[PDB]
Amino acid sequence: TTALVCDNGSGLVKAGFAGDDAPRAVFPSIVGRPRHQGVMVGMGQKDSYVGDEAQSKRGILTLKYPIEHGIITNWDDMEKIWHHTFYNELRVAPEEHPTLLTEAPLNPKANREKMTQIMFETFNVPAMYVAIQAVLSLYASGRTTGIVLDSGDGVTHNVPIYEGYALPHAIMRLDLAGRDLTDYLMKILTERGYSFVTTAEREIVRDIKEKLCYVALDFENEMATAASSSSLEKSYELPDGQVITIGNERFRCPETLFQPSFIGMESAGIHETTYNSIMKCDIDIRKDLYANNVMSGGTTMYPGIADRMQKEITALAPSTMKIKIIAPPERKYSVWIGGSILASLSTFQQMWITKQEYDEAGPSIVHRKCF
Amino acid sequence: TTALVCDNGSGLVKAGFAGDDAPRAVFPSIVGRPRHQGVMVGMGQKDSYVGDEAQSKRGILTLKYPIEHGIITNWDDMEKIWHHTFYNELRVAPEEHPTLLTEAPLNPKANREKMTQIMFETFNVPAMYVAIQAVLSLYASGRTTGIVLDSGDGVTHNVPIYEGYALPHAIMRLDLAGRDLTDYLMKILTERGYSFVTTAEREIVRDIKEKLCYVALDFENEMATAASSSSLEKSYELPDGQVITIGNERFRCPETLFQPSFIGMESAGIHETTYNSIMKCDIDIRKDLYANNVMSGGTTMYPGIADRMQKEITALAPSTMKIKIIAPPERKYSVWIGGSILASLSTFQQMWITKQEYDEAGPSIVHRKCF
Amino acid sequence: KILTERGYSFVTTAEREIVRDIKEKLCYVALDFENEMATAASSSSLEKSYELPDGQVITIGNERFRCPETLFQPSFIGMESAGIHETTYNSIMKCDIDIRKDLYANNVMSGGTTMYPGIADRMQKEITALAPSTMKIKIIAPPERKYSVWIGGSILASLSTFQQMWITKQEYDEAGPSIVHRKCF
Amino acid sequence: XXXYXXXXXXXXXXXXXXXXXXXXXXXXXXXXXXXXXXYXXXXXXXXXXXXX
Ligand SMILES: Nc1ncnc2c1ncn2[C@@H]1O[C@H](COP(=O)(O)OP(=O)(O)O)[C@@H](O)[C@H]1O
Ligand SMILES: Nc1ncnc2c1ncn2[C@@H]1O[C@H](COP(=O)(O)OP(=O)(O)O)[C@@H](O)[C@H]1O
Repeated sequence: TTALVCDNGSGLVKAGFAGDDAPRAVFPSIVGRPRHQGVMVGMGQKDSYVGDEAQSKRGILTLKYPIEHGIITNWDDMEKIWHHTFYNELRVAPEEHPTLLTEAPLNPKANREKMTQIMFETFNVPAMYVAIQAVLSLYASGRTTGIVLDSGDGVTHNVPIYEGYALPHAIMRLDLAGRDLTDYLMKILTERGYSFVTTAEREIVRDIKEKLCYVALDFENEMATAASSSSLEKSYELPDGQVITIGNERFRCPETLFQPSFIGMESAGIHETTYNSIMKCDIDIRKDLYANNVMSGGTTMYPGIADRMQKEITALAPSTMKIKIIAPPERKYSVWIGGSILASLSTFQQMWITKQEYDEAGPSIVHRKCF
Repeated sequence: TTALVCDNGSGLVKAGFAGDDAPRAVFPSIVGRPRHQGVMVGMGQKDSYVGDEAQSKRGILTLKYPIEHGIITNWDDMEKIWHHTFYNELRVAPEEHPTLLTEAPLNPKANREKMTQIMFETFNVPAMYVAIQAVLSLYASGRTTGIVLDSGDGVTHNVPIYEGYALPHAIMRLDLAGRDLTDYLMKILTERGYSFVTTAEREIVRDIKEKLCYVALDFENEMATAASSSSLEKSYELPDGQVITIGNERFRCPETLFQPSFIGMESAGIHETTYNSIMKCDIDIRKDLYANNVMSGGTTMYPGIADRMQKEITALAPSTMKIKIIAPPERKYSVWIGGSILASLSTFQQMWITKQEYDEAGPSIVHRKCF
Repeated sequence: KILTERGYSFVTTAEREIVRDIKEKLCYVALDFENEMATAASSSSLEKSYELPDGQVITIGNERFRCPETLFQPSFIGMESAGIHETTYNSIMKCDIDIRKDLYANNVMSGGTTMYPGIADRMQKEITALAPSTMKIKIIAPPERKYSVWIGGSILASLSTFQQMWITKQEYDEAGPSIVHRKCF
Repeated sequence: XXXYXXXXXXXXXXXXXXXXXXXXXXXXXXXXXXXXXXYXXXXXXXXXXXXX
């Protein structure tokens, strides 16, 4: 037989067998339900909808979002999603493979315990594992040491990994991910005051986040150009309906990462967090990390982040020593790709959970057995 | 006239005349500033805030913490604090008294030199002294020999003192104090995953550290009870808002002192450090110290430390010889109390710095003249 | 779109403003929706008789009290934002932890909708639902709320600091409308 | 959300935890590795006692 991996890194959800280059297909983890009396009697009433099916159907559906802050909000909804994904995309039965789970690090045990409990009981599945993002990120990026930044749909990360080991004290974990940024966007957008608030309306922004964003090289200087020029300003359509045209409101958005005033918090930002977390970690290693600096997924997609990051580190580093960062093309997929690699090696046969343990001891097994 | 002593042992800050039993009042050495546009125009804008005033005002203020690792971070802020303390609590003018300063031992000269420079120049004050914690600890505890452990807000100490003399080689000095422990606490707390990070949020923990902590008698056995029972688990409110209820997460915290893995370092811990530092010191004295063993301040407040400490020493000592430890009630105040005693004796009139020397020679004077 | 149930029916702007009077006179806040429906089945005291501003007497049932519930449930003209109260507690839970008690104490309402008798009570009922009951709750419902803003403006006008603060013609000469957005909130 | 999130999160996140942590296994191993006084002094007493 053969081995199968779910990505539940948030945003669209990624699933695929070991050794395929890329997951078969991918789904937002939107969940949505009707909003109005069902008045075509000819229609079959289905009360819950998920995935691109919903993405089409959206308008009378209204959304629930089953993961806040990387924490999965409502289990039975997940179970709906999960079941759908297996049967509809995968045409797969729980017995068929070991299955591998993808976790925010340093987050409450409950997600571990219920996830495993459900999936061994509700699904019945040969072998289970839950793995921390950064490990995959290294394996895919193939440098045994490193530090990773990956700010997905969900909670945003700093982990230094040294070759072959964790520094769990070193690690920083942040709820700054693009969704909340986007919801700040609206509080921007009312300046131009084309204005709409609901969940689907919020996801419409996601497209603009694809298309229209780019990273500020320098904030002051950008403001000076903002006074000078309109090339900074670009014209974009409603997905249907109007043309819309957007100024500094594009570039201002990512700066939140550097300055989370605009929705206001203190953690001194991605880069200062990173250098802080470095200065926690010990002295000699540091050069390697100055060399090996790695980024991935949802926010990183933006053009230019790596450059201003390097500018920031050149601010904070003693300039004397080499600095560079890695910005691979495929970052948003990176995790599941690494998961595939993770699946490949026979050592997990030593390492998987088996049904037997789940019989003989509880969810408690995990927290010893896995990281 | 009369003589006045500042405690700048970190945490709340303690100040009082010679011969009063306890300082008049005490202040955290928090410093904090605004975070948001000031939008009541009626309000007077003050840009910096300190003390219980801030402790009330906190929410829009954000904190700076002017002492790291017992090293005072930013001088002018200190000067703000210091000025406030004199005028607001003390109603005192710098001329009025000799003033006595309270120092982490074995730490960089700079704190000496600037502290004296400022306080003779910025304040103008009849006589100055800076004194090492352990001396006061003995005087208050009134046993001329000893070894002291006092792990305050700030950097954590071992000094054997023999009667009338220092063994500066003997001494061990550690950045393990309760603040950093508390910040580890959050990385615990996300297991239950009620989770908040900012400075004020971090200080909220301090209350729990008052209320909810107690010392592990035995770690394995405690885990066995943890499996058995919930009496280990207690229910506590938000300072306002929710009830919160906490398991082993309480007792696990102090173990860090015994095992600084959990935020990971090597120094083999309080007790093994102590016995190490003993085995440095010479052979005959040792029995006295086995008898005379003394502890104070912030961490020690916890019920039970002395007991497991004794358990540890009974591990490491040859059991043949007497062992005991002292655990006075008043330890957290102990230092300033001892300072009062220190102030009392006329010999400091022989011993104080005077303005004249500061005229005729620099800050350099101190480092000969004081310990 | 309610009123056509009784089906005395007119649509134009002035006709719409005629309703405003009824909103003055005839409205009151639902204490409990289910229980009110039960009383609606029981009683006509819930129902009151009112004239056209000129012309007919008109007499109105639950159609009065049903109206404010929209604030609590904006289905009836349908939207999602979970309503005044749930919005409020949401926006609280955004804001930070320690302050909250004060706001639980200090809760303030004004103007057009608030005029209705009873809002504060059901609001408090709602907060007692959503709050941990353990902690004090109250709301303020001053008499003068509809005027409140201009009154406060008068106070705002009084203090000399705006002399520091006003825009002057000079700036408008020397820089554009742009001045405002820095200078004011 | 007050219904949707809270129904799960208040209810279940009440009870969060039980384990004899593997991380604590790490701690135990490390402390064993770094009880210098235990290993070194046991070894030295053991050897040095024998004098021929
Ligand atoms: N074309 C794009 N440009 C920029 N950001 C995008 C694009 N497509 C998706 N994103 C963002 O990337 C994230 C996708 O989820 P993901 O990065 O997988 O999160 P997680 O790390 O939780 O798995 C979301 O924040 C989404 O809005
Ligand atoms: N009730 C309490 N229980 C336990 N610890 C406390 C309590 N109150 C304060 N502390 C801790 O004791 C320390 C107070 O500072 P202090 O001991 O004076 O430090 P220093 O030795 O630098 O003067 C801080 O670490 C504070 O968190």
